[PDB]
Amino acid sequence: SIIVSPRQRGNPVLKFVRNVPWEFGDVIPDYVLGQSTCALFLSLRYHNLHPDYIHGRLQSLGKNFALRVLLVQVDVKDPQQALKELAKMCILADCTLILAWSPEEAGRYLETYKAYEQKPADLLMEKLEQDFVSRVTECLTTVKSVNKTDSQTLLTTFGSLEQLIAASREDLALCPGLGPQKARRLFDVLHEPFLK
Amino acid sequence: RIAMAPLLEYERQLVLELLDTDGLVVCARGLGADRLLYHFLQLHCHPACLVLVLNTQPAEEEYFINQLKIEGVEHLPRRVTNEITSNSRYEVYTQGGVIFATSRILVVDFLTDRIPSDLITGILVYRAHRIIESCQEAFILRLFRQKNKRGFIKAFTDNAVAFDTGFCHVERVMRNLFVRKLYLWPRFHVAVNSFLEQHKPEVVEIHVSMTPTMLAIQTAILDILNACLKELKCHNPSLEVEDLSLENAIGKPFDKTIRHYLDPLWHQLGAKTKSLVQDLKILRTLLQYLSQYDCVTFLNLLESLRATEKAFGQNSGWLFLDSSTSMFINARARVYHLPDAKMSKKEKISEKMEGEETKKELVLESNPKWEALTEVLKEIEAENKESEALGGPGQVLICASDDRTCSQLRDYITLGAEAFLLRLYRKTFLTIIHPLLGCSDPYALTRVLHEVEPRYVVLYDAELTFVRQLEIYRASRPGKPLRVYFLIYGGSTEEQRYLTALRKEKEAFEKLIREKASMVTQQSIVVDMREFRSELPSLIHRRGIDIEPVTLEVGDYILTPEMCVERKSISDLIGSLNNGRLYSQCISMSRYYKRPVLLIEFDPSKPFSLTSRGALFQEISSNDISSKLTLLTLHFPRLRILWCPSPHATAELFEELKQSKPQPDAATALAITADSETLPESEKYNPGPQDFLLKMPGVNAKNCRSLMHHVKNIAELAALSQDELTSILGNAANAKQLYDFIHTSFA
Repeated sequence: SIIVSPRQRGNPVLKFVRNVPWEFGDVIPDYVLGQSTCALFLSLRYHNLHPDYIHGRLQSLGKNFALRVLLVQVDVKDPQQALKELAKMCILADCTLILAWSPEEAGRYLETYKAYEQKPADLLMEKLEQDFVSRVTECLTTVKSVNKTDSQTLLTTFGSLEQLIAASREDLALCPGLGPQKARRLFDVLHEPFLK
Repeated sequence: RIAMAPLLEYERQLVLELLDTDGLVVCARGLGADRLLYHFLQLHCHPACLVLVLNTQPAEEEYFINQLKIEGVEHLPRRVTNEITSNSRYEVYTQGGVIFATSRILVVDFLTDRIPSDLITGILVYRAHRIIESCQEAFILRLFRQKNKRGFIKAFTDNAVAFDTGFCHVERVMRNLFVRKLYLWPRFHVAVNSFLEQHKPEVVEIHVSMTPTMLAIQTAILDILNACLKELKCHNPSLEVEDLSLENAIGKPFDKTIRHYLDPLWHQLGAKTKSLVQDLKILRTLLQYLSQYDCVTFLNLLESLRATEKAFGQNSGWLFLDSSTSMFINARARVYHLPDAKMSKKEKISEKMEGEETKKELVLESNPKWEALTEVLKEIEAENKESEALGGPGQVLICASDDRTCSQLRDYITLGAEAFLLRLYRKTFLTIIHPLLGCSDPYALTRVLHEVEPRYVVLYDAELTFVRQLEIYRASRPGKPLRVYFLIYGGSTEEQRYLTALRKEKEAFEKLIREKASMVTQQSIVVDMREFRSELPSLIHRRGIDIEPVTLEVGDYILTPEMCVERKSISDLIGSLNNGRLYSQCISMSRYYKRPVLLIEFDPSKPFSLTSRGALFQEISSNDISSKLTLLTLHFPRLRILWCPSPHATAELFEELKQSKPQPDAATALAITADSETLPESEKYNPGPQDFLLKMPGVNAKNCRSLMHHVKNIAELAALSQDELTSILGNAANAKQLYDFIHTSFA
């Protein structure tokens, strides 16, 4: 239920939304996204035309909503100045600057901000850590430089930690493409005394 | 008489030029460039003067230290490391002398200004090719040039290939190293050839023709590599120089060009090229594996490549391991015979049909290097024997590339030829030999060379660096001519690898001479140690805002009492948004500091769109970078994002941002830390087993500390019973988990 305020009549972004229907309503920021999420849409070519248009509009919004969003769209080949101005003109007024590289990407942003109020499904880096081969490849890679593929080719020769812990240094030197240095490294690691 | 000792006349000139006017000397493939440095070190090594040697490595020290020690000079060079009790402890500088150092431990001392910069007399760089990329050294020098009066720099260096690389003009390296002149000195120079001819060692080049069944492996491996390189070239139009032709994919320095070309923005490549690069690496190590190792092991290695499909699927590709089956048949012929059956019966010839009960046996073959070696070592004993006492006893130090070869070669002579085929086949079902190369100390074989004066020397395929070292060994004029015996496979990879690279140097030095003949209230920012490896602190310091260095745990820079910046590029964003570590970082940053930001650096030439356009045209737009970015910004309302186009713009954006705010202080910035990690001196070898032992299933910090404090090493964890582990830990479920993990197979 996104609310698009009527000052976006001739705008090239409303044609590129597809997911959720929209509404027309006299709210002060232009795109109201559910609750406590307002957007503001600005192309940098318009910023070079009227330079006093963003700084006036920031004042009338105030501190109403809890998450404000300023998304800007770049289409000017010299962006190394206006971005450095807009960051300092946004930091003191508490917004969030999102850069969009093309008008089609604004459709994904406008839909993605609407259709998300979900749970933290990104937190656990160990989201797939519940299987045996994942545990051995997450345990063995703690040494200095041994990638996953050498752990695969170490798995498919013995399979057993009891067998791997009893092999000689020359017995572990039959490495397919690992090298003698990593073999000597792991042979020192897997048995060296902790204390003195 | 040790090492370079007395320098030969060709050297004597070079030292003369570099004692008056400073510059950088471009020597040629170990023609002795190292040696020069010995002479400088002894001369300035007196006690009351100092200089720093900039880019050494650990072991070399050892040889240099011991050699100069033999002469008996006092105040021998001292070495400084990170673990030296930090400031105050480094009082060695006052005491003076030559001092070795690492690139970092310096930068910190100079910035805090603890070292005396009044007294420092000069700087002797080494391995200058490394300074080509604008990294830590540049900072060490531009920081040094405040001793404008006395300080003298010098650039002994080698590896002429790097400078020859396109887009890295020497002048740029020249201007950075702060020296005026240039001293080329190659190995066709007019005064370095007339001396090295008066005494020359004799070669006895011997051509050894390879078997008719080796070419059937080699011309197939090169065809598969040639078919892989075009597919790498098509789906990546970026890399187009110095990594294109076949010539350059055979030599040893090929992976450095790929690791320089594909390390910026690795994580926007996809899934096709990321397997293809691994394919190219394993196909390059196959071509070296066959020649330097025995046939039995190679039949194993090619058969061990077949086993990473039936468990892991496309591990080493589904593209090349199910095409060109001539490799197998060549491979299969070496070790096992083909099927055989009959009974006076016509139309009786099959693939695998039983008369055919016994496993057919194919004789093992021997690569003719072993055969043509034993003519030379039986000639040379008679060249002894015939000489009797009159010639003298003589010694031979036959040499080989790698340690494992040395092992085999050792046995080929000790037991006998049929011994290996019997010994190897079983398991799977005077004369000193030292290896030529390693990540080991390069300054070693030379020690052995002076060690055992070799009358006759015999060399398995080797790289330039050795061959030339031997001519310099011809420094004693009267000594009988050491006779080297090259060995060459006729029309092969090692001869290609040798010849090309030799030509590569020849063009390389030449272009140089043509470039020599063409010349005629203040603020602060607390900086994190780990971040010094990037050009941004060298661009902050130019504008005037001063930098003080210490370690951190939460965020890269601290611009002001209430701000914290964590810089991440466009590839590390894609990485740390799918790996899942930025979410475990901002939860700490917003907890600790007031207003967290993050700085994203795109690139204005190639904008990655961060969205699949067709999936945006079709799907509901989930599981991308944009959706996971929006979901990150939705939770934190107080995060700020700063986009910046280039690392020259960040130095401007930083000085505009702290305009009227106070100055962040170092005090207690280290104090905030975080609450974890226990105590690290618990294990004498703490930095080894722990890292493993913690990732094991069934452990916690408390039980791990106790159990580690009880049992000795990680071997007996698989040996001791589960009852012992559940008694020493008092828990049953995680103990049974550990016993199930430590004792299992794969299925």
